[PDB]
Amino acid sequence: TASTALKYQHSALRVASATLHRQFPDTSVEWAPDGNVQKVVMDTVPTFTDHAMIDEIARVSGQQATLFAFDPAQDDFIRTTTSITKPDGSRAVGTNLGQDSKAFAPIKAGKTYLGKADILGTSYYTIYAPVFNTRGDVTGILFSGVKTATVQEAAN
Repeated sequence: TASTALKYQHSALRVASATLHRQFPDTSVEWAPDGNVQKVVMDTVPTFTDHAMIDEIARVSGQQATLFAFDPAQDDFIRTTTSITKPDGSRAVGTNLGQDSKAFAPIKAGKTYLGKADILGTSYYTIYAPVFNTRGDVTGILFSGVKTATVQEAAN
């Protein structure tokens, strides 16, 4: 169900944030008293040639995951590594979040978006968490999500 899938996204973000910190030890993850992720700090979200980390996060969480980098010249976020694939089988690296995404305005305000969102034409249940640097600027996004059709096929 919708509420069940959205509630699960908190667990997927814990998987993504802890794995990110192990791959990049110079990052920082602040955890809330209840064990959920509070804040992710990464000064520079890099470009990726190897995508084993994001596929590990996808396999462990059982859904999809993405790390965005903020491009100030575009005023948009670029998928630098992701488990999401295009219809031709290629990795959806290099695509943008888009200013029309429901996660765009919350992320820009430094807020975490939890709810439905469209990703390259497909509807998902998502969580989008902003990635900060040590100066407080929003430098990226840490995302996890599952296709609504996948949630629905299990209910069907």
